[PDB]
Amino acid sequence: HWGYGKHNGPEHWHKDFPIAKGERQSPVDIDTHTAKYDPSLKPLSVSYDQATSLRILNNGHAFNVEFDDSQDKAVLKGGPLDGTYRLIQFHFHWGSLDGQGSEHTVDKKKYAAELHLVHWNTKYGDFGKAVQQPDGLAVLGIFLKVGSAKPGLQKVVDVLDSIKTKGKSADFTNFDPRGLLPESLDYWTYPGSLTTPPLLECVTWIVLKEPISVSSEQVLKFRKLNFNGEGEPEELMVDNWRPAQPLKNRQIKASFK
Ligand SMILES: [Zn+2]
Repeated sequence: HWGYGKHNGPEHWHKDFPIAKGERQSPVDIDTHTAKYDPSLKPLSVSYDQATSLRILNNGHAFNVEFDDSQDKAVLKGGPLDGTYRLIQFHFHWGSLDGQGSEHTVDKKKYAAELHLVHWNTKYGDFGKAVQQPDGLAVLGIFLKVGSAKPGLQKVVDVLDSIKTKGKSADFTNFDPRGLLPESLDYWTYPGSLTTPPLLECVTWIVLKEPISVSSEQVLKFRKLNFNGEGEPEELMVDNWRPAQPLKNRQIKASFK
């Protein structure tokens, strides 16, 4: 029964998930001045040409676009990563207003939303095993600002009416996640966690410097989703973001000067 309400939101999670107060929690504020350029970081390799999207699901906290991860079809390699990480799903976090919604912040700036492309390390065989390992996941985080529309997002926006409430799913084949990537793959990276319960400390975060732009109409459609099930009282799915957590004994590295 965790969520984003007054009574069950991020400040309460630690009671069921004590790792909430752990040493490598996410998100964090990215202080651009203090991040260190690491000239030995490699370019990211994003290989999404063979991606197979399957379905979109409202899970009561966000919506997930799920992929076939039973073969190396859509993978992330390079950068800070050793080995091959398969895309399993992406989802967003967003606000009730354009001035909030992201999980990571940049010099304390909040974006309207944040996209998370979630990948797991193939050496661990499946996602459930990967989340038990300190190098199990790689999450590509991309900020959204409101401005021009993102054409490559529109297919997602259009299906949202069919998954308004918790537990609803819809077929979602042939969606190309390359259409959600900014021009530049410059990034920050640090070791962290899932940003929802169970908050496991299994993620290498790769946060892109360059935001993508989406339109006010597109983000409005996100805000018409519901946290609740059909036939339950309507609560808009907004402000499904965890705030910045203490950096503790971590250094954020930059791939760029
Ligand atoms: Zn997320």
